[PDB]
Amino acid sequence: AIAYEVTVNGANLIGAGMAASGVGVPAIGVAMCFSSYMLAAARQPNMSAKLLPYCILGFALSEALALFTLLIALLELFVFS
Amino acid sequence: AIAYEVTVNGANLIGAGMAASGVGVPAIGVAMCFSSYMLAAARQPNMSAKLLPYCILGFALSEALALFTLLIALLELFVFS
Amino acid sequence: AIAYEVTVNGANLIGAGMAASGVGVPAIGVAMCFSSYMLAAARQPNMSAKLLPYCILGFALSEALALFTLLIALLELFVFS
Amino acid sequence: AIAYEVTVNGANLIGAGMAASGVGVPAIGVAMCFSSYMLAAARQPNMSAKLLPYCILGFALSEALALFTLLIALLELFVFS
Amino acid sequence: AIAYEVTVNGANLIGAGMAASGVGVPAIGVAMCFSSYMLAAARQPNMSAKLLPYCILGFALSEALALFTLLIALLELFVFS
Amino acid sequence: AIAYEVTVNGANLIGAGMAASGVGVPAIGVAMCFSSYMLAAARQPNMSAKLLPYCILGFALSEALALFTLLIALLELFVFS
Amino acid sequence: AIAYEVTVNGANLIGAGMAASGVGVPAIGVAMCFSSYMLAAARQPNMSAKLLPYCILGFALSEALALFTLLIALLELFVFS
Amino acid sequence: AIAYEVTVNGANLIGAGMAASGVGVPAIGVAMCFSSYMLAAARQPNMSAKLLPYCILGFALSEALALFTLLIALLELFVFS
Amino acid sequence: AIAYEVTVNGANLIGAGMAASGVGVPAIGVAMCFSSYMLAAARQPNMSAKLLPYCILGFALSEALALFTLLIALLELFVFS
Amino acid sequence: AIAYEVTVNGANLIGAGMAASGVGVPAIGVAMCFSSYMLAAARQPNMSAKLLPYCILGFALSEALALFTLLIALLELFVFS
Amino acid sequence: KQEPVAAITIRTNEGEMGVLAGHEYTVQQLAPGILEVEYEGGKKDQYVISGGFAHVNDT
Repeated sequence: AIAYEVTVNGANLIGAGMAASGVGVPAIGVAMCFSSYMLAAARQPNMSAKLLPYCILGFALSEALALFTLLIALLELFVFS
Repeated sequence: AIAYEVTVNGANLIGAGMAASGVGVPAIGVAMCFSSYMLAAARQPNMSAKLLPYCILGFALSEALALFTLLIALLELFVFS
Repeated sequence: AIAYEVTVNGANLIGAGMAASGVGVPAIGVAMCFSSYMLAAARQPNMSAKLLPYCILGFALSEALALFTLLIALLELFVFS
Repeated sequence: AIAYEVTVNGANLIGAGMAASGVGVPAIGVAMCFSSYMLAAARQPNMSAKLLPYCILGFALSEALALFTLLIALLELFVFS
Repeated sequence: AIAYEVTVNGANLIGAGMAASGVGVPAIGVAMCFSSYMLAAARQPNMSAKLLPYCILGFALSEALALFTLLIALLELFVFS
Repeated sequence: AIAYEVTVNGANLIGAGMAASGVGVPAIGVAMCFSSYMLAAARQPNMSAKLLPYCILGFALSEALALFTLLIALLELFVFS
Repeated sequence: AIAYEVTVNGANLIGAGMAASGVGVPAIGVAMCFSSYMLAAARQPNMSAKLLPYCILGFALSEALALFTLLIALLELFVFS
Repeated sequence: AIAYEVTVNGANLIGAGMAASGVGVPAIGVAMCFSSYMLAAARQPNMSAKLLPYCILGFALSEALALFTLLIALLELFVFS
Repeated sequence: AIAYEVTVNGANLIGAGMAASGVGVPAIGVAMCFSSYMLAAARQPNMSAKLLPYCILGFALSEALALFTLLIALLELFVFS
Repeated sequence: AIAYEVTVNGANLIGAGMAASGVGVPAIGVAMCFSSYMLAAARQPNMSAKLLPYCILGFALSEALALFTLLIALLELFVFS
Repeated sequence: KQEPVAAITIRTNEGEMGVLAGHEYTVQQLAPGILEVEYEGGKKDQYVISGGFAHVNDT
C-alpha cells in the first residue's frame, strides 16, 4: 500500500466553530440557575440569602464549562499552524 | 511516503456557519430568565424590585456567550485570509 | 512536501445554509417571553402594565441574536467573491 | 504553492437542505404561544381579549424568523449558478 | 490559478435528507397546540369552543412550516439534475 | 475553465440515514398528546369523551410527518441508482 | 465536461450510524407516556384502568417509529453491498 | 464516463461514533421514568406498588433501544473489514 | 471500472468526537434522576428513605450508557490504528 | 484493488471541535440539580440539610462526565501527531 | 390569635409544605394529619388537625 501523508491547514479554522456551537448550551442552565432562585425568592424571600451561595455556585461552574468550551476555540488557532 | 501540505481557503467560511448556528441557543435562557421574573412579580409584587438585578445579571451573563460567539464569527474571517 | 493552495468557492454558500439553521433557534425563546407574559398577566392582570416593559426588552434581545444570526447569512453572499 | 480554484455547483444545492431543517424549530414557539393563550384563558377567561394582541404579536414575530429561514433556501437556488 | 468547475450530481439527493430531518420537528408543536386545548378544556369546559379557533390556527400555521420543508425536500429532487 | 461532471452512487444511501433522524421526533409529540389526554382525564374524567377526538386526531397529525420523513427515506433508495 | 461515475462502498455504512442517532429519541416519548400515566393514576387511581389502554397505545405507537428508525439502518446494511 | 469503484475502509469507523451519539439519548427517558414514579409516590404512597411495574417497563424497554443503539456500533466495526 | 481501496488513518479519530458528544447527554439524566428525589423528599421526607432505591438505579443505568458511550471513543483509538 | 494508505493529520484537530459540542450539555444538568435543591429548600427549609448531599454530588457526577468529555479533547491534541 | 411565630409546616393533598415570613400569597386545603409550628424561641408545637384551609399572605 502507498503511504500518503497530508496536512490540512483548513481544519485549523473549522473546529473553532464546531466548539463554538456548544458554547450556547450552558447559557440555558445559567438562567435555569437564576430562574429557580427567582421563584425560590418569591416563594420564600427569607431564603433569598440562603440560596444565593447556591446560585453563583451553579452559575460560575456552568460558565466554567462554557469557558472550557470557548477555551478550545481559543487554543485551536493561536498556536496551531 | 509522500507529503502534501494543503491550504483550503474555503475553510475560512465553513466554521463560521456552525459558529453562527449556536449564536441563538443562549436566547433560550433570556426569556427563561425574564419569565421567572414575570411570574415572580405576579406571585409577589413586593419582591419585584429585589429580583430584577439577578435577572439582569443572568441575562447579561447569558448573552455574553453569544457575544463571544459573534466575536468568533468576526475573528474567523476579518483577520484570516 | 508539495504545496497545494486550493480555494473552494462552493463553500461561500454552504456556511450560509449552516448559519441559517440557527436562525430558528431564537424563535422558541422569543415565543417563550410572551408565553410567560400571558401566565403572569393571568396571575395578576393589574401587573400587565408593570410587566410589558420587562417583556419587550428580552423579546427584542432574544430576537436580536436572530438578527445577528441572520445578518451573517446576508453578509455571507453579497460581499464574498 | 500551486493555485487550484474549484467551484462546486452541487454545494449550491446542499446548503438549502440545512436551512430547510431550520424551518421546523420555530413551529414549537408558535405552539408555545397558542398553548400559553389557551392556558391563560383557562386561568382568566375574560382576559383572553386583552391578551390576544400579544398572542398575535408573538405568533407573527415567531413566524418571521421561520419566514426568513424559508426565504434563504429559495434565494439559495433560483439565483445562484 | 487553474479553473475547475465541478458539478456534483449525488449532491442533488443528500441535501433532501437534511431537510427531511427537520420535517419531523413541527410535530412536537402539533400536540403542544392540542394539549393545551385538552388541559384548558379540562380546566374550563365552558371555554371549549372559544379556544378551538386558535386550536386549529396553531396547527394550521405550524404544519404549514412542515409542509414548506417537505415541499423543499421534494422540490429539491424532481427538477434539479 | 475546466469542467468535471461527477455522479456519486454512494449519495443514494447516505442521505437516507439523514432522513431517519427526523423519524423519531414525532414520537415525543405523540406521547405528549396522549399525556395531555391522560392529564385531562385526571382533571375531568367526564370530559374524556369530548376530548378523545382531539387526541385520535392530533396523533394522526403528528404521525403524518413521521410518515413523510419515512417516505423520503424509502423513495430515496428504490428509485435512485 | 469529463464524466466520472464513482461508486463508494463506505457510503453503505455512514448513514446507518446517522439513523442510529434517532433510535433512542422515541424512548423519551415512552417515558413521557408512562410518566403521564403514573401522575394520572396518582391523581385518579380509579380511572387508572381506563387510562391504561392509552398508556400502552402510546408505547406501541412510539415503538413503531423506533422500529422504523432501526429498520432504515438494518435495510441500509444487511442488503446493500 | 469513467467508472471509479472506491472502497473507503475508514467509513467502517466514522459511522460508529455517530451511532454512539444516540446512546445517551434514552437516559433522559430513564430518569424521567423514575422521576415520575417518585412524584407519583409522593402524591400517593398507597399507589406506590401498583406503579412500579410500569416504572420498570419503560425503564428496561428504553434500555432495549439503548442496547440496540450500541449494538449497531458494536456490530459495525469487528465484522466489517 | 477501477478498484481504489483506501485506508484512512484520520478516520481513526473523526467519529470519536461525535461519540464524545453523547457522553455529556446522560448527565441530564443524572440531575433529572436526583432532582425528583429532592423534590419528592421535600414533599414527603418520611418517605425519602424508600425513594432512594429509585435514585441510585436511574443514575446508575444513566451512567451505563454514559460509560458505554465513552467506551467506543476510548475503543475508537487505541486498538484501531 | 489499489491500496492507498493515507494519514490525515488534519483529522487530529477536527474532533477537538466535535467533542467540545458535548461539553456544554452537562452544564444544564448542573442547574437542573441546583434548581432542584433551591425549590426543595423553599418547599421545606428545615429539610435543607438533608438534601444538600445530593446537590453537589449530583453536580459532581455530571461535571465528571464533562471532564471526560473534555478529557478526550485534551487527549486529542497534546499527544496525537 | 395573632401570635408571632417563626415558621410553620403544613400537610396538604399535593404534599407537605413549609412557610416563612412573606411567603407567596396562597390558599389551599389541609390533608387530615399533623401540623408543625416553630416559634422564634426554637421550640415547637404540633397539632393534630381534621382538614381545613390555610390562608397565607404576601404581607
